[PDB]
Amino acid sequence: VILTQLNEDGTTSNYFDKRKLKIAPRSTLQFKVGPPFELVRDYCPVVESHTGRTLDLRIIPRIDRGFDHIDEEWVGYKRNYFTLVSTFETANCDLDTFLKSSFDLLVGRLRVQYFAIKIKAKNDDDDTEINLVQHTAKRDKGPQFCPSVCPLVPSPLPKHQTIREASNVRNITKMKKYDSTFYLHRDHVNYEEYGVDSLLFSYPEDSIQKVARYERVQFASSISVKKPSQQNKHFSLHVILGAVVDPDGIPYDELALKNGSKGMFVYLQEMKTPPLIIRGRSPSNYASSQ
DNA sequence: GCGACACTAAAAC
DNA sequence: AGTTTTAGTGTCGC
Repeated sequence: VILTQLNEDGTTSNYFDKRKLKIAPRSTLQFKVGPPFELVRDYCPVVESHTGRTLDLRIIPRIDRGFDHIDEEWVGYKRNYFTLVSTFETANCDLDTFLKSSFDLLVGRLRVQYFAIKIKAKNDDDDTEINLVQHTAKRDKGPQFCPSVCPLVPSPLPKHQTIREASNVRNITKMKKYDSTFYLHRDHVNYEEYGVDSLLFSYPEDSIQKVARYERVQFASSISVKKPSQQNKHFSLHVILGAVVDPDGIPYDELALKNGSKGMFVYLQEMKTPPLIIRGRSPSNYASSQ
């Protein structure tokens, strides 16, 4: 009824079928590691502005809620939240050095203002994009919003347990405990150590995330989860690492920039999940029907 | 089969 | 030790 896998940090992922077993909403059994991500491709090379050295990049993503491994399928529920977290790493550059340096895209060099992640959902069979929505903890008593582009600096990905523990923190003392894991406060560095041109000082805000945390995410309520044949549709979640550049022949999305102008989120790397099944609102998807 | 509202159980404090 | 918060899902009404 419950199938258990040991996670990397010694927590468990407990996979169960909600058609057969109902578990409380806030049970720790709702937290579990989702499908592993795979490389789609690498896109634009990035080089350090004097040495010319190519920056090695790797997305480090994980799903921490919302998906169960059931009968060799990865299964989510339309009505329920998923969590997708990601960092990136630069294998050949330590953070402290990285932040003082400057980087160009090799396309013909465009200067990188900052690095960022975005997520997308797709129909895995035809590449059609599927809208995602997020809520705040207040859910219907707060706003709905689409996942945003998240400026980030390189960081190790927190353990599954850490994401769990930080999921609903409001208490100031506990927030302080996790602050260094999730944020870099640029306003607290010694500005004299940095050149005007440094990467750190072209990030758009002083509070810079170390981890992209997309919590309380759902597929848009309009999604059709079955094909006309009544076979399940296959979806996939995508994580894209980009460099944001000033717009003034390679894959990119336009971005609403800080100064107001029409920025450019130039793709660097993309990963995706294997195929995902999503169960809809049908009563037959819930143990209550049995 | 959707948005809204309701109920409820364990986490958070 | 009690009260509030959060989120899976049951239900209503178009």
